[PDB]
Amino acid sequence: KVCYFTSNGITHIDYKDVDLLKKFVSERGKILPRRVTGTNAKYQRKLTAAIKRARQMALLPYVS
Amino acid sequence: IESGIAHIRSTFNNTIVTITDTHGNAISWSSAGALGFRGSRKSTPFAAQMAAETAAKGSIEHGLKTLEVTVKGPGSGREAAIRALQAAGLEVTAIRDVTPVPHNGCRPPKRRRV
Amino acid sequence: KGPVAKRDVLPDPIYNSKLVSRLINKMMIDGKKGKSQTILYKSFDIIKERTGNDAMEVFEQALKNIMPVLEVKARRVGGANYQVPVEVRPERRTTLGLRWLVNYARLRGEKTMEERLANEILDAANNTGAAVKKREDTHKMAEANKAFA
RNA sequence: GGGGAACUUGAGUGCAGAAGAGGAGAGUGGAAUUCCACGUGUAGCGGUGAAAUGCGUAGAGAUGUGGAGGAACACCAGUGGCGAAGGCGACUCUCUGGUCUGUAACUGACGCUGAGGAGCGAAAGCGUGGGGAGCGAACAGGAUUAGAUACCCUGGUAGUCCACGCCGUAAACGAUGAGUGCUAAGUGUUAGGGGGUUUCCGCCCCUUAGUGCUGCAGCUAACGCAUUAAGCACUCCGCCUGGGGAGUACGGUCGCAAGACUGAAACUCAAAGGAAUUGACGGGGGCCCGCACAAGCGGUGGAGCAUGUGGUUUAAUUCGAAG
Repeated sequence: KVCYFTSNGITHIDYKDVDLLKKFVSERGKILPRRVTGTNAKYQRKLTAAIKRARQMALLPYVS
Repeated sequence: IESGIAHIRSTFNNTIVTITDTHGNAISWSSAGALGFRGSRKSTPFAAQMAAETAAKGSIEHGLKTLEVTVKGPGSGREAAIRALQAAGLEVTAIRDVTPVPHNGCRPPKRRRV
Repeated sequence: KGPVAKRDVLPDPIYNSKLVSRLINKMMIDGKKGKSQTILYKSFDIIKERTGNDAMEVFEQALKNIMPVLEVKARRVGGANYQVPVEVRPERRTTLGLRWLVNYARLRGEKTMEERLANEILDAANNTGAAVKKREDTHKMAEANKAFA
């Protein structure tokens, strides 16, 4: 139920910030769903965009 | 030859067992068909369990103690063989659920009822 | 439906051993009364003669020998009719083993019934008899098809 | 109706934001399947309700490497979003379409619909040139069957992909044409805007536009629809008038072809249909019962005879009975 981005009041991802992307991907590398992250619907799509970009850039593994 | 890796395929018709070295070098292998199961009986957990201890017996005489197991595919042999290993006196240090899960891969074969 | 059972051929309650349990009651599953309680009680004495010990002890020793502990029934699956191993209840054990002794006694064929039966009791006290033969064939069948649970 | 002068709500323009698998082009990347070479590696692997064809001692499958390629973009992913419809999901960039919100600065009725016409229009299909991993019509082999030109198994050509043209069909469906206005609520959810406590979070109240779910009046033959009407009304277009004969025949217009659009008739029937109602039935489901089955005993037919019946036989073999 808790919505991390609107709770801490932060704007768009700024994809370089690789620290929280770990918290938002599973240890397996699977991107966590809304049912567990509790984030807002509008922000989730730009999330998976950011994770996909950094994944292509090899900051996050495709599978761990 | 102290450590190795035991690989077992858990299919719906068979269950293979093979052991290898950390360098990916095989030592010995077994199977339900290797033991003498020919029909659908190869898919039973019992056949895979038997496979487990024949693999263990083919393993000990070369002197390997510690293992960790990779399981492939879904089947009834998932639970039988893994505990059959430690029933055979060996020590398996990890269980790895590695199966080929393509993102899209190739288009699967047709349905079974058309 | 539901489970059901009965007891009969009861010997006396107290100061009763198995030997006199049978010496006054029990078994006799061969036909109507008479030609049993007779053609029996004398089978035991001929083997008192044939063995230098209590003729009862060989009886339940041979019984222990004949007892199975697994067997197999038939189940309809697909088109194979798989043979499924199962266990045996404590009473199913006794009834079926006793049954094997009696029917093989009347199958084997010699001069007469009581010597037939006595010879089988000793051939099952020793582990070389016809009923015991079927016991190990059922057993090897069973754990040859052990896989099926 | 015609003409002249207003006006701004309809309809647009400008201004500030917002969202998106909207479209076209280029490049990029990850897991796999397959193939190949290589190390290790023994005896089967694969497969179905059992099996078999197949692949393996010429060393398979398995397992650790390295390549080669072509197809689709896992979770995110949600009765979510976009698009007029078909449809559109990996990433980046180039170009480019439409929509909503708040405005009130602008024009001042510039609007709706739309036969013919024009363009798009899934999949299969066709033509040319490439490409071909997997899948896979056709086809072969093995199973099942009385038969099996199929259902099942092992292969596998065309296609599936790419570039440019052609066909113009689909249950192209919400089986509901487009536009406008009005008519109880409740409840999710998507993109916003305003306000009340703070310009913290997050609490609530209004508010547009979507996108679902229940539900009044109303409509409905019944189902059911019900501000996303199948309600109340007005404009514009398309379509229907019993079932077959038949979307076939003929003649045209298209298409290279397959075929598509337009579309009779003779003859023939008194039904054909929609929804609901009650039973029956299912190789439908959920329960429960019975010497029903299992678990035991002894039997029937194999022989002789007793008796009844069918057939034949006679002059008659008296008639009745037939799971």
